[PDB]
Amino acid sequence: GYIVDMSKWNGSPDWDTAKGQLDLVIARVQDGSNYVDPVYKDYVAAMKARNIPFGSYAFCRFVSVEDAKVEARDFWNRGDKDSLFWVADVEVTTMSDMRAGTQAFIDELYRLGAKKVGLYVGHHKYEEFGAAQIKCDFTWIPRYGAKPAYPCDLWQYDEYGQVPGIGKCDLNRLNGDKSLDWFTGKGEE
Repeated sequence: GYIVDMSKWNGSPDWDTAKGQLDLVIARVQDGSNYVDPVYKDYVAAMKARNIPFGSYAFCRFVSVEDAKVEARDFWNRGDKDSLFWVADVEVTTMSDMRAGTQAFIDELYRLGAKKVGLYVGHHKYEEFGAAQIKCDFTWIPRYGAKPAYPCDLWQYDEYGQVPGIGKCDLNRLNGDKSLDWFTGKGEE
């Protein structure tokens, strides 16, 4: 199976086919407060029916600490409560003190009831945004063709993956000290 992040850019998957291909999906809820991803709810319905494990992500656009809290509350309310975890996707310097904004976003998710929150940080932004200082459950970093130079529990390694039932797809692999069971809650022995 693959660990795939998905959004409206993935169109209309053949979920019965994608089922046998998927370990875990992370689907996009929003890009900032004012763009709601229009396929998210449909994707979640399809994955629940098929018992495809999923978490949720939001692309962050916050310009201050208090604005980060609003954006996080939008993410939580628009996202499905059966999400296995919730990811802040921080790639653009939308306010100077990105560590403060990011931590406020994360903290609002926890206050709202989120149990597991992750940080996806853009390439080259790990040190810029003070990711080492962020308090959250896991980190996720892209680097194509090569292992990231920074620690991460999830590594996005290909933006041009091809997965049966989905087509062109962002592919991820575990890369840290968390197992797949840590994410899905499954267990086998």
